[PDB]
Amino acid sequence: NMLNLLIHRKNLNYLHLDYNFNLKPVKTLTTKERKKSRFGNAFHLCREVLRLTKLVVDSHVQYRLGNVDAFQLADGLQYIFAHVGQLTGMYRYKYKLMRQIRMCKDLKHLIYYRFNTGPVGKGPGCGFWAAGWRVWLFFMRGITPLLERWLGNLLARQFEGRHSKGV
Amino acid sequence: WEKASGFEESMKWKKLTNAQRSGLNQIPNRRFTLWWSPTINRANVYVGFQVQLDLTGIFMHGKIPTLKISLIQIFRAHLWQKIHESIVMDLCQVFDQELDALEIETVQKETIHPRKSYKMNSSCADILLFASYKWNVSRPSLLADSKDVMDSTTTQKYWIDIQLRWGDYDSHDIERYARAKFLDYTTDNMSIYPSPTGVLIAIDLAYNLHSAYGNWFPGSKPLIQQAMAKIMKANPALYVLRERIRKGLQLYSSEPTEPYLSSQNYGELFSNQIIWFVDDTNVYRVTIHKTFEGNLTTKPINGAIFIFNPRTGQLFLKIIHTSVWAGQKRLGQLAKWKTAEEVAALIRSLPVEEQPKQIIVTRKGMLDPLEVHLLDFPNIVIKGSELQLPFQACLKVEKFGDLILKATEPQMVLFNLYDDWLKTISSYTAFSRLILILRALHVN
Amino acid sequence: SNIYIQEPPTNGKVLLKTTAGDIDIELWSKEAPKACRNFIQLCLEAYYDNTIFHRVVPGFIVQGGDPTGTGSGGESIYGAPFKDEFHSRLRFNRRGLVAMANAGSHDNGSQFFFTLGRADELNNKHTIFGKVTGDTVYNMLRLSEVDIDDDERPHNPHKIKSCEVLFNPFDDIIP
Amino acid sequence: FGTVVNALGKRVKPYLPQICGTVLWRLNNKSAKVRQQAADLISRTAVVMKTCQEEKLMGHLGVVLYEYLGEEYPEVLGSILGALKAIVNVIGMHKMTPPIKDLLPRLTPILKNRHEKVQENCIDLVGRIADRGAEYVSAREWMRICFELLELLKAHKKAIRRATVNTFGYIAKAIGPHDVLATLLNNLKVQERQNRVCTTVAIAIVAETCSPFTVLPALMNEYRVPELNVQNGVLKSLSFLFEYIGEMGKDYIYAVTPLLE
Amino acid sequence: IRDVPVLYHITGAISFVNEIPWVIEPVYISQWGSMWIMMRREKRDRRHFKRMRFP
Amino acid sequence: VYKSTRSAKPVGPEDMGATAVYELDTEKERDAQAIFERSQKIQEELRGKEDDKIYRGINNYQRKGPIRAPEHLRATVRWDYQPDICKDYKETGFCGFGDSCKFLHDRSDYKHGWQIERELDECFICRQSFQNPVVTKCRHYFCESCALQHFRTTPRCYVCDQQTNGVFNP
Amino acid sequence: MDFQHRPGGKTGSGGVASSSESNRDRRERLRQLALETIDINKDPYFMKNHLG
RNA sequence: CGCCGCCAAGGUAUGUAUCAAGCUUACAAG
Ligand SMILES: O=P(O)(O)O[C@H]1[C@@H](OP(=O)(O)O)[C@@H](OP(=O)(O)O)[C@@H](OP(=O)(O)O)[C@@H](OP(=O)(O)O)[C@H]1OP(=O)(O)O
Ligand SMILES: [Mg+2]
Ligand SMILES: [Zn+2]
Repeated sequence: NMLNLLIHRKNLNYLHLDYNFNLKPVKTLTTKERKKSRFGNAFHLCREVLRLTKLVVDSHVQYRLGNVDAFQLADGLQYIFAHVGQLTGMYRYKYKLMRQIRMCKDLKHLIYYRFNTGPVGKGPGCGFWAAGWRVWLFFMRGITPLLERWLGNLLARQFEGRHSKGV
Repeated sequence: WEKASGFEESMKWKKLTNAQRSGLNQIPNRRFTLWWSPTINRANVYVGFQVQLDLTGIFMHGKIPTLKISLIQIFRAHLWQKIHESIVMDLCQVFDQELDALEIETVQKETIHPRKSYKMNSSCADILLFASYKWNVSRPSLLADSKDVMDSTTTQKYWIDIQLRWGDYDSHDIERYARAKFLDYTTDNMSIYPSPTGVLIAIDLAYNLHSAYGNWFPGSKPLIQQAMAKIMKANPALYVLRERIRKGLQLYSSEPTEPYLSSQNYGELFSNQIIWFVDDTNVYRVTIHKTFEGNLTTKPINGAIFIFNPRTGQLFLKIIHTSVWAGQKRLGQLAKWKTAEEVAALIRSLPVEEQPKQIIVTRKGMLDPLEVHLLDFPNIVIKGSELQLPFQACLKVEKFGDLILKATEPQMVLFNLYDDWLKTISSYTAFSRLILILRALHVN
Repeated sequence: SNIYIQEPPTNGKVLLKTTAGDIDIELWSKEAPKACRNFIQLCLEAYYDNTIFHRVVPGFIVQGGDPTGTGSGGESIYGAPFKDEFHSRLRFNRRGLVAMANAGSHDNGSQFFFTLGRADELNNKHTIFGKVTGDTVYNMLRLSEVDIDDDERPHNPHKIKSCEVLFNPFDDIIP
Repeated sequence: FGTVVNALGKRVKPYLPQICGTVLWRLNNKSAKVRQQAADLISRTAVVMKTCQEEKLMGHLGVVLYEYLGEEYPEVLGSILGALKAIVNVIGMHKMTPPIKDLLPRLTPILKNRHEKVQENCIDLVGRIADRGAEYVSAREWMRICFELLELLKAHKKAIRRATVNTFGYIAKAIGPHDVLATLLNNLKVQERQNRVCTTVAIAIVAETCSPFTVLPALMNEYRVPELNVQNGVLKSLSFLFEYIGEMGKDYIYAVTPLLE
Repeated sequence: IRDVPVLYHITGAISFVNEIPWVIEPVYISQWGSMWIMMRREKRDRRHFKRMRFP
Repeated sequence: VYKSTRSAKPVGPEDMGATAVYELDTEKERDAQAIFERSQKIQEELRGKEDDKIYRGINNYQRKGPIRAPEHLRATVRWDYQPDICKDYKETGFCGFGDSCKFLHDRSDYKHGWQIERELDECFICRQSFQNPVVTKCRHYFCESCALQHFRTTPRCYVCDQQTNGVFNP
Repeated sequence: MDFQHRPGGKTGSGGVASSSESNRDRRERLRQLALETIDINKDPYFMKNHLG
């Protein structure tokens, strides 16, 4: 309800942000409205951290609707924390976090080859999700001030205009 | 490949502003990108975001621009809708044959809804078949089966839906696509299907191949197998797509005439389904001899069961020893039952992916013996066709001739008849060579 | 897959045998409790036997539950009409939905209706309380014959000949 | 081949699948210039398929020849356009499967190809489209090809040059003689004959089709432009005009006598 | 469930959940050891395991 | 009439699709990764054996190939509406970039998908009764005595002043 | 592609004209050249007639 | 002793003249 209010404030109405946080044109935009409607990394990096939290919240709400159980939820959001990048496209707008994508994928191996020690099997079920959760929180630990500042400049330039030949 | 006038002597000596003088020629750069489109656009490297083009169904796994500009000129003039309409009208028009079923009253092409052809998340019924009363339909199975138990809801009307898709080298298996996506729409809740019965037909445009997965009212499956093998063989919209790929790709043949392809059984052998030929003529065979005494009699010496894979050249030669020619009765009349047991034992012995989808026997004496011995394998078609082959002339070549005659056991040997021809020529041409060599040895 | 059922799970089913065939309506008892209590209570009374489907707008709705047959006679088991019970995951996007029929305010009685298609004009105006189990949606598409004679009410409307209760949550007695 | 199938007439019906299969496969062939044999064979046997009750396979190879016209070889594309011309004749224009709404725009950049065979076949086809199918356009499009038919003069074959002036006449009868004529009057200052006498001829064609009094005020006007070529051009166009109209010169002789004096 | 404190704007604009987690570290490490054990015993003894269909 | 199965269990899955499986490619045991795994395994078991020629299959004479899809992930799909078409060569027949232009060079003005979507949502002289409506040469049906009085007025007709030439008929 | 270092061109260009229009513009250009040179020379005997 | 995994701009011009919602205060007032 606020990423959609930026779009309705800028009078776009040919882009559609849907409830799973994608953003899609619907009109083959002509080139005076191709140039007014593109967003930077302050819109898109916030849109994909919200897509990440929308997937985590949808996992817990799938559990508390009661149509998936606790072992299966634990494997669920272990897959979410281990396989972002494949399911959010957040690296695209801020590429330094690709390291942490790899750091999930690296430590996944640590856990996923000690579950499968002994007669346990090479399939899904590794619901030990603390070690990926931690690093995607340590991302947000230092991405709070940066894209808070990026959105500060975005909301300033939207609500008091850009300064042409100031600085 | 391309030959056409890249030298272009004095081209037609035009004026050439600036960017058409010194800029880079995009068109070989994008026909190369079109050419490897299954492996540059494969569906499962990162399996996250994919973007389907409008008016088509191609899905573009990546941000590759040159691939998109290559794959839009060959689906140029609304041609996905055009292939949809062409095949749906061809196989509503193949149901002018109405009374050869139980019956069909009408075949209603439903209202031409645009955007059906590439709406992938939802589907409609495409042509609906009404009936007088009570088609007793089957349970849903592919059209690559044979079993078709056919005991389910006796229903009035029977829809048919047709689906189109595109290649991409990791999902080119539409035996599976038709199954999965039939289930998806028939268990859906946005579906506007008029009956719980009918079939979904999937065809695979790049890598052109077809199947279906619905349930089958009695005289339908062997009808529509031929009825859409003819559509894949010949259809004008699905031919202008073919040649428009060829023209957006700069490929040309280099043969004088059409390479031996017709409505012959030669031609569907090589659709990467495993087909086997089976010769059983020489199971019983008798030597010609004079004894000590002047009398003339017959000796039942050991015979051969030839099983031949035309795509790989593999020749499964089963020996049938002399010593099972004693004790049994009706000796010229029990080989047809003692053959299908051994052939199904061969089916059971081989790996899962190497066993056939279709077996083509010689002159018909084993369709019901193979049907009753293949109870463990429902989905194998047993056919007799008009490519009768002189595998008896294989008993004239000496490496086979001594090995068939001098054996102490049901030995079950393997040979390879395409020696090293597949290094240089195709299965198609090596088969057209082998049947020449065997028929030439046979007649002389 | 990608198909996403997108509506809450049901509880409690009533088979209902009209002259067009057998229709097995399964209820959202938790998501709409008073209306589902009304419907299984009336079906358990055998209130709806010989009741006709007196209004067919083909492609839009087909109404029933009027034992007078004119379009106004409905007597709930609450005495007064009861409240509408909306839900954000129960909307009129498809066929097979079953909903109580209203005349404005919180006025829900016995008179209910099937949908026959998409009915987005009725969102937040009627109480969806059940869907129809598939392979029997075609028996209620038999109910939409173009026979209407008028803006409503065809020649020989289908009557409800029986009404079973295949599963009964929330204990009740008839009258 | 053409004479044989024209003799067999309707008895050639169980051989049209064999022939059309042989031709459609024959039209790939290493690019090895047996593709103008296939396209020429289509142009020769285009006659026998209408009189043998075959329009499905006509609708089948019309759309195929619609996209063999992106060739780089000129002599392949010329026989393609000859075949497509013969199909446009043997079918109606308004009932053909690569319809003229999206066939003529493919032909406007073909028209900038300076090979003589491709030019020749292209404007024969554009002439038949321009008189019999002028409702399949923008009427901007006819204007942006009647600037193409000035460069489609200076073509060393004289059949091109006498077909393009007919196409000016037909374009004019479509869109009116006040836009095509300002084009032909800017063309009169070029320094080149084969390019001014054959636009003078085109002025007489646009005169006599859509009656003079639509060309003759402006053509009378541009004698006042002080250049040698444009003055000899309007006099030569009055020559071809009176030669073409004949007995309608009873009405216009008093209008041009103060010019000729 | 884990109900948790929160801090929301009167306009309903934003809802900050206002708590630092704070676990006792032996009981936390032992709880994760507990479900390492229980979750190995569930992957060993499930007939076939399906994840979530992740959006 | 489709008779119901008459059981109280509801229509669909118990998890309501929360394990939807994406089964649009070749299944797990017949997949090419599994065939590769079979070949790897059987080449590991036969190691001390030296050409015992029992043949075992095609590959096994001595995870790449078509790769397996994640079953548990629906791919997020968009529409790539924006066509790559030279606006010039579409509506003019001439691109200034020649064949170096990065766009298509198409000239077909067929509708887009969204355009199809947003169309998809939407007597007589005396003015009396015909007292012998009777005719002249040229279709003119008049009343009888009224057209006789019309001839007394003017000898030609009323509709287009055509010469009756005395000719008057029923 | 070098989108920076490719030989540029602008959209809607209409292209470089053929030989007839180019050398007609050359003759008009050369006319303006000789007219301004005789204007600078202030020649009083240059006349251009009724036909160029 | 086992690198590697990719978004945006850069092209389909901009500049004028009439015609509503978006957003803006719900005010000073004989
Ligand atoms: O990432 P995915 O391809 O989806 O599969 C990963 C993982 O992949 P990476 O190791 O490339 O990160 C491994 O599978 P492979 O490497 O063999 O493809 C891993 O280790 P194991 O394969 O040894 O288990 C396991 O795969 P598996 O499915 O066998 O558990 C796991 O799978 P998840 O995707 O379920 O984490
Ligand atoms: Mg530039
Ligand atoms: Zn271009």
